[PDB]
Amino acid sequence: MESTLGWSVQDWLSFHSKSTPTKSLELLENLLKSQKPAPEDPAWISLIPVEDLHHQWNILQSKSNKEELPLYGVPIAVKDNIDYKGLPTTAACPSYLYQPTRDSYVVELLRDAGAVVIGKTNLDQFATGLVGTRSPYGKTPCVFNDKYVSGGSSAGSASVVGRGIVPLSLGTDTAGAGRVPAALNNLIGLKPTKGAFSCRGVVPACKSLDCVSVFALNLSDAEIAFKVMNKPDLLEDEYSREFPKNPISQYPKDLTIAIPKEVPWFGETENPKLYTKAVASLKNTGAKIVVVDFEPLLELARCLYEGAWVAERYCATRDFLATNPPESSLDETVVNIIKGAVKFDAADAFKFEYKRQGILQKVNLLLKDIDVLCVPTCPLNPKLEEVAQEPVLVNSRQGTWTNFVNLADLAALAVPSGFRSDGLPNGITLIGKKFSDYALLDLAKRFFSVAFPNNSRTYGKFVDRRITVEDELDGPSKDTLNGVKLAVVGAHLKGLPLHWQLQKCNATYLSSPKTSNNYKLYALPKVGPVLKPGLRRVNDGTGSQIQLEVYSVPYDRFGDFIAMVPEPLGIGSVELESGEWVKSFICEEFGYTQQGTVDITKFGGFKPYIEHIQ
Amino acid sequence: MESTLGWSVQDWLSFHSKSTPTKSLELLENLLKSQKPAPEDPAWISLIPVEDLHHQWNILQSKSNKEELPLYGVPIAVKDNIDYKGLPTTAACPSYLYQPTRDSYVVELLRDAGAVVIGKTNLDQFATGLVGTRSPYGKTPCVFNDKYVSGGSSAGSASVVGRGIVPLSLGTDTAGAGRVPAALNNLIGLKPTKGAFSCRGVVPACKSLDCVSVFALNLSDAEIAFKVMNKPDLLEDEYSREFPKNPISQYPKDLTIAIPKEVPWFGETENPKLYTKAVASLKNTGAKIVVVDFEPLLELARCLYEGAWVAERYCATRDFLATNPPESSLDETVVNIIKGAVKFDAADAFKFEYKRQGILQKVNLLLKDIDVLCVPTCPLNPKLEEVAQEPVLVNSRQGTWTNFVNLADLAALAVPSGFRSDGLPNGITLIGKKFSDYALLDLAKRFFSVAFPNNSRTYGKFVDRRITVEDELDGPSKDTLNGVKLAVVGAHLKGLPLHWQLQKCNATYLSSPKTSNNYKLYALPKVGPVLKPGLRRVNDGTGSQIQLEVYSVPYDRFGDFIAMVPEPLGIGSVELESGEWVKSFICEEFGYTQQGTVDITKFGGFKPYIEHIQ
Repeated sequence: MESTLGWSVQDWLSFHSKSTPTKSLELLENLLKSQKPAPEDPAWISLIPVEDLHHQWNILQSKSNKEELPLYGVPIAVKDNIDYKGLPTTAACPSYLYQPTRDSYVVELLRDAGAVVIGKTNLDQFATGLVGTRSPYGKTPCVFNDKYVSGGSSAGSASVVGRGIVPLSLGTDTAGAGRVPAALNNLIGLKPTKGAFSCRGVVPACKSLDCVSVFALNLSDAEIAFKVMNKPDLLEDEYSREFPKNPISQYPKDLTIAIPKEVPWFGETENPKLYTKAVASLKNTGAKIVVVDFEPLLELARCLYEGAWVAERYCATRDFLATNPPESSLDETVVNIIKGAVKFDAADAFKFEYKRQGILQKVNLLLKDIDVLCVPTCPLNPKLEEVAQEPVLVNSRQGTWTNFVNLADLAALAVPSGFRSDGLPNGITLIGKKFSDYALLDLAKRFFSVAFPNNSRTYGKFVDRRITVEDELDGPSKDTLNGVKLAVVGAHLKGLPLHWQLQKCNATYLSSPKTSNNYKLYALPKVGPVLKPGLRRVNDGTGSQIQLEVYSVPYDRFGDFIAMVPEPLGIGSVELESGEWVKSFICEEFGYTQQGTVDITKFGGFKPYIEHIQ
Repeated sequence: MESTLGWSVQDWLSFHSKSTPTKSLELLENLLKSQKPAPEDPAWISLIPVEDLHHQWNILQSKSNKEELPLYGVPIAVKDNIDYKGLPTTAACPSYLYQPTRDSYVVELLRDAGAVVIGKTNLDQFATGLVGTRSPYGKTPCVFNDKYVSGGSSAGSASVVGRGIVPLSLGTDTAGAGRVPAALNNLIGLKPTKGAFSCRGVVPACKSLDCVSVFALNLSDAEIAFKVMNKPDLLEDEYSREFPKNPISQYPKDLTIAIPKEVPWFGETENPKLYTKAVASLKNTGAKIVVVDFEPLLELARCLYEGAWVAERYCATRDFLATNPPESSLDETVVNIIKGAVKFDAADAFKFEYKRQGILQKVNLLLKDIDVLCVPTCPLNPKLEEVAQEPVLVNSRQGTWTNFVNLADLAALAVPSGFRSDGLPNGITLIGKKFSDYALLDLAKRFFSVAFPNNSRTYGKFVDRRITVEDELDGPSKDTLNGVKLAVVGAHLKGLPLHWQLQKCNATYLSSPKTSNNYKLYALPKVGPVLKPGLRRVNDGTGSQIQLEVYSVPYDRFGDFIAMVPEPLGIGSVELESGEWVKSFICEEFGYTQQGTVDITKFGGFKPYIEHIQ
């Protein structure tokens, strides 16, 4: 009838828009029928019954402003880690199987945004691994080549978006499980700033470090997902934390990107090529690339390995393990790992925590200079064979670049970097300070325009298709501003010499209105190398309207900005064509009174004027 | 010659400034000699031998700013918990004795600022207790009466400062040891924001909760000590953290002060009479007292008794106990409290941390609303023999207000509230948010001037002496500032109706310059109930000089300020008498052109014209 495989969020929406509440249930009805559970498709642990689909779809029908839910009837998958009321939760352990009577906060949000859950996706037992092989439900393969591992622990979620069954899936990520699988499947892996997404209704692994995460095929959809799940939840998740107002949206073009001085590849020879390339590619966005000694960070990861954090896993599972459940239910590697906790007492937990904080001091000194870390997502693309032969060594290696991110409270975005000779994908992860998530998205779009020029970027398994438009970003929503509505008229307008002064203060554009009928404009005598105007409210009726640009300037930032404003300009209030009043550039009478003040009200705004003695 | 007993820091300083080095030294020697170690004075574990005094004195004399040193030649004591290189550190356990190479940073900062260490003071063993009695070296009495307990664990430090022996002492505070001994000895106990004062070179107890603290006879001395010790030490104390720029120096006159709904006294009859009177004096300062459910805070405190924090003590101390050490050198209650930690898995420790985090989510919501908490410092004035009956009960009742402050990351100040009919002191601890230390000191001063009207405040044992000038405050020094220099000319002046807007944005007064003679001042048409002026710069030589006050407004808070500036005023710039420019209130043309404007230039400033107009 049609083919859904590889449809973006947008694709799915526009279909549903020009189609009907039965014909678009048809498409979902048999997308669901085309899927297999169990051992037959190792990617899916359970699928929704056909009747559950109907039920979700009914509720989607009560919703009254349908063509506004940013995710209306978009199918999605969820690590069998994260509760959904419709299906059981397992954590890739058949005997751990419980039924939640309530959605995950995060599922609940996406359902409210109009999404349809399709089934619980397969993971490394108890989210413990970066391979994707450590599950009794089966070994999920890389979407490109069945000799190859999918990555873990979010194995099924990466696989199912990778072959485009679904445009979005959820994973979790403590130490790489939402990053490593992006690389191996040519996907986008967003590891949100910690605490931004709630973990209510997700089974605890390392609670104090855990994050729900998202796989998509493009920046576009990753953003949509992130906007929908970045929601507080304080009283029901002990590690939730509200995002601040005025989140940055875009780094400066010459932002500082650190790359590591020592890069271990462990024998790999293809992956270093793609990395080297990626860096050069950043250089040509105009980023300042600086080579940094990552020792403190690798010190921080050695904590995770030597410390008692394993005991978090133990804390979460020890009652169940005392149940002494059937052995064919447990992955021995996972169980063994988790029981390492027994050797650590309360005092050791603290001793290691002291060490964690010590290293954080160093780590915080390093990051103060730097905006973004660029890191290979992972050294290897392991074969199923290699991890069977080395079930541990391979796992550690895949943890090289991912382990420190959560312990240092950073945000990260795993993004594709091209293809090795053998036709398999790898990538880089961009790591930013907390709350930088929209800016990471933005920086990735900027890296894509260089590294896959024109529109050559590929997605998931679809090596023969091209992103045109699906890597575009909304940026943060208006909901998130809390600034001063300030109007500009001169050097601060788009393109004019001082518009940077607005960007340095993460000013956000609002609109281009005109002043009311009350105003006059003047070129003041050129002192510096920039020519500047100067508004004037004068009411002997003789005033027309001047062309304005209005920007929200974040409250905590306005000082930074007004420090740059010299005599005889200032910030007062100008009345708009709207009758509304708004903070704005004004001028001491003195300024427009000097010799060589040209009246410029004639020309409508400052724009025309500064181009005709030009 | 005269008696040193009860001398302020300033007493010490003005003697040295009017005396010869030799004569000063004599006074220090005499002082030193009049002291007796333990057991004959239970307060002192060790005194410096005369040759260390000389050695200290000499290092002082080597300095070429010696007079400009805020603590020049002031004697101080330090808890036998805190390293001074000239004496042994004990933690009040004879067999723990060791002899440090270097000073603890905090003592090193005191020394650099001129302090002379006279000796190490007695504590509850390993700083475990709120009573002062858990010590092999002796049971230190309340400086007011022999049959009463000094309070712990900083027991010595409160004795010597209470007896006017030394104007400043160092203690530590995990769950009340900097606070309870102040209430009980009529002292000021400053417990700073976590991480403000370094913990390098102090023996850990609950390392993730430890603060070094300060006792003093008066606010002024506490502030001075604070300013010297509040310095970052990130690379050598993994819990050290720098104060940000622009710390608040004063709460608004009408700040919110929370008190508890339910206030347990455990059969105390005297103490509640003091607490109620303290509450009333604070109502009398203009404060808004709110009755708050303290349940969440009390949940956090019983997190510490029930939880695995006691394992931090074990952590600090297990190697030492393994070396099966002499029985007689140990306090059995103490070692039992500590050995109680072996019950706890790493995984239990995390479980308790999850809970702690959950309670904090509730605490931080409860507190956003509030500026300060007012709490009885401690319910009881325990007698020595009451403690010998109840070596555990009394301890924990004394903990009913102290146990949540550090777990929640708060600042605190234990301050005196008067005397119970039987002649004993108690008081009030004021609890503020992180980095609020300066404003807490100022609030205490405000409290005093109502609680102890026309200079009738007592200090230490000195029931017959009167605080004249020593509770006065410098506020934070100017190098803590980072703001926009802003001139005001009108209703924002000191004493005028809109001045509150500068305090509410945490503005700091700089000075009172005039403009250059290029200025006119106008009283704008009275519209609201608040009259307003406007500056006009004019070139034509017809200007004059107008009074201003110039403030520093944190860059941080300037948006909040400008947001309250309406049409026709603005913020631009003023040239000062000095030729310097400086942000200033300015005014639209349209402002001083309106029907009803008065030229007010002849008055040389807004204030003279308001008083004339009356």
